[PDB]
Amino acid sequence: EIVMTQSPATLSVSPGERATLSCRASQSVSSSLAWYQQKPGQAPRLLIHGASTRATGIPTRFSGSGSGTEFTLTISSLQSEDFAVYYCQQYANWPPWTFGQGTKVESKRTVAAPSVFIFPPSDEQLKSGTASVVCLLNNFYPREAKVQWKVDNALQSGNSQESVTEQDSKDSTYSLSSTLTLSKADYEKHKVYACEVTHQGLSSPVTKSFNR
Amino acid sequence: LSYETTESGDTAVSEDSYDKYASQNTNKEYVCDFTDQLKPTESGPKVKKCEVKVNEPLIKVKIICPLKGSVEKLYDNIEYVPKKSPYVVLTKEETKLKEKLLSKLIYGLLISPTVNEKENNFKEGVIEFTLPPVVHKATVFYFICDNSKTEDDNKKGNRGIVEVYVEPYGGSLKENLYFQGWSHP
Amino acid sequence: DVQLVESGGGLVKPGGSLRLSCAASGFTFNSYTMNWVRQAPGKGLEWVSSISTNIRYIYYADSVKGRFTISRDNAKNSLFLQMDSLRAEDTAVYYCATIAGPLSLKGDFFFDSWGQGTLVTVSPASTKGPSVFPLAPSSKSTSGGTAALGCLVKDYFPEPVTVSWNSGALTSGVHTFPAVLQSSGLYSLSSVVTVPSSSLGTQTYICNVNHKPSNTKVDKKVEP
Repeated sequence: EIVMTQSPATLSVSPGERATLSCRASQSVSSSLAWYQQKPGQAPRLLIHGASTRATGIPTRFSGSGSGTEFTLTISSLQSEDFAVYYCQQYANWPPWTFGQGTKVESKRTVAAPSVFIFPPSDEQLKSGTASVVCLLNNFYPREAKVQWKVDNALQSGNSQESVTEQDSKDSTYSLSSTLTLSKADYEKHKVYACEVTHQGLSSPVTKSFNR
Repeated sequence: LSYETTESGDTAVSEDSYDKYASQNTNKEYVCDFTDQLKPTESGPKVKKCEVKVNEPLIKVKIICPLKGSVEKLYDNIEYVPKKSPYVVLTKEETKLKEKLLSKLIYGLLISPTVNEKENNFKEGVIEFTLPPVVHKATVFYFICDNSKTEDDNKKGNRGIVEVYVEPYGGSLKENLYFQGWSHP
Repeated sequence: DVQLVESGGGLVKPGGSLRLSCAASGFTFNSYTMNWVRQAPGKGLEWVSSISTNIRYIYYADSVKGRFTISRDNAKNSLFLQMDSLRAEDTAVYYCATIAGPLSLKGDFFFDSWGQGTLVTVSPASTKGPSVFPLAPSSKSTSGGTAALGCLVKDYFPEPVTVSWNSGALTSGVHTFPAVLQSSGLYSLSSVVTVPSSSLGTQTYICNVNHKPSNTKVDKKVEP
């Protein structure tokens, strides 16, 4: 087992520009390397075998280089199809064939502020003691955002959890949902609920609230 | 005073987890390539066994071993047995590999002394021999490339072994008017 | 038209067993090394098992050997993986994959073609259908004539669910979020859709949630 470290972790680059990815190996693999493309929710697609031999049915913008320890996969002029996670795999010292941990390439676009909505718990959900308040951050970029919950102007830690959508094919944007789930007694005890959003697209951190 | 010596030995570490591999057969050339497979990776040595299986005539067998100091710090304690390979091979009798001669073991076998303008020996990295048209009895013989004493960055190398297993091939004596006798090889 | 159809995935409690199959078509099956590779949710690729064209050289990952068993049927063009004594680490989507040529000591061991995978979930939780709650489009969930409405799919196990709006008539503006598991050990999901606020009363908006592990098909309608 030799480890394959991929670099960088995430790579933000605009479409049309050039993207170079680095795979580094613990011991020499001596040209026994492969590159795979995985768009999200799909199966991996073999891109380059042998570290410079392009596979059949693979675009010419992808190119492989490297020896021993260091390898680079280069996409020269980037297209919309090529936004995916990319994996390097060695097949020199085996078992096992070890993979890299992947490099996500994302579509860089212009900075967009989120549309922030807040959803109070429904009354069918208020039948049980499982009241959950939902804060939606819609169609923003970049995905680095900080949400916080203010209940009667009190910050909460660990009472909420987030989920991000993956990057949208058509407008290169993200969406986030933050769910704060508490008991019905805590819901009816307090009166005002606020979702506080900090983001690059906003000058000041924005707060949206509802009451009862 | 100077003389040819015989030797014994199968392993220097625990076993029964051999990780068998087949040879790479390029249509008449069977190859055991140990260049990337014996580099020191795991803490502790891992035995790796290449398995050549021959049941057809005129199979070339090529075995590649990296050299001592071929790449820096990775092969400083590589050993190969037998030293006179392929003229001397290792055979198993008492679960110990004893040195025997390949020309006695398969009758009529020919070994070219130069593989590719360089000496047919592990001193030049690669050995190579071609099995004859007829082998009458089944034969197993062995080679060892032991990197398991090389240690870089607290990681030890690997003990590779080659097992050549020749099944009987060549057909019956009659209805072979070319290999029969009275005028023939 | 190379096809690799995996089957046999699902939910198993820890210690139990399962058998995955891979039916292949479109190529000469007996001259390809067959492989299983798994992917944990959110994590990278990990190779688990492999079988050569000669059914003698079978290889397992170090963490799974003694538990897993790979097999091959060349006449039916099929590949099998028996998974016994499953631990919690084995929860992953499992991919059937091909390598051209037999398995040697050196050379050209890359994955030529892949299948679409099957999900194997190892957890001591029982299969539970979801509670489906509305998320009403108020005037405090309206930005600029655009208002968002959703449905929250709460407390289901295991994955997946499939959410469609108005039986697939609504495709633009839909964001069904990927699920996240809470501290309870079950999953919660939130599907949202943006819509013009002028047509809010005029057109009804229902969401159709499908949970095939429990066969729970829920149609829920949202209004302020």
